[PDB]
Amino acid sequence: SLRPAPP
Amino acid sequence: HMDSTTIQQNKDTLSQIVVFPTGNYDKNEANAMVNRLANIDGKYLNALKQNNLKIKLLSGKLTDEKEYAYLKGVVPKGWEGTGKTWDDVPGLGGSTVALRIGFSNKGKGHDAINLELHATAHAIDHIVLNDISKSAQFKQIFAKEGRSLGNVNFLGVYPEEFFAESFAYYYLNQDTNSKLKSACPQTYSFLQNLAK
Repeated sequence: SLRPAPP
Repeated sequence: HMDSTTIQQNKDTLSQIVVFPTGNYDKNEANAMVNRLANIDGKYLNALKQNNLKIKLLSGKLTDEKEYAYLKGVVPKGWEGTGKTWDDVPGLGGSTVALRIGFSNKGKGHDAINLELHATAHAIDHIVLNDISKSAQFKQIFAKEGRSLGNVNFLGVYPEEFFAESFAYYYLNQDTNSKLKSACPQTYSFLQNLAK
């Protein structure tokens, strides 16, 4: 699982 | 309930899972990020340690790290329309956590209320809670309350992001905790029961 910070 | 002794224990746990850069960097800000993470319930932090999660605090871009070089120039999921790529992303969470030191606050390349708490919430969701944000129960809450914390066309669209942001509100400070309790009462009660 890979999730960036919110734009 | 947590008290100052629990927080000190949490700082010790975090010192065993956080990886700091070498050389020159904002060392006090990196330590301040750890102290904000120490407000998370110790049960979650203990489980992250048991699962051998590392929290990498970085003095440069995420894609300057060898293990994230493969993401150079790649548009992250949910970042379509930003004009940006992973090179520009200040933090990531999930199976690993990597965070740019100094970019904690909203507007520093991201719109989380706090970078490290949002990213660590994702890691807890995925690693500790088996993707509970995708459960039927949380999705039902998300459908009603997911647009009550601003950024409604992002937080209101992805249940995992509303979970991570709600978690950050719950643990960042007393004002964000109270704001969540008023704005998203079912989410607040959900998070409170999770930490029992």
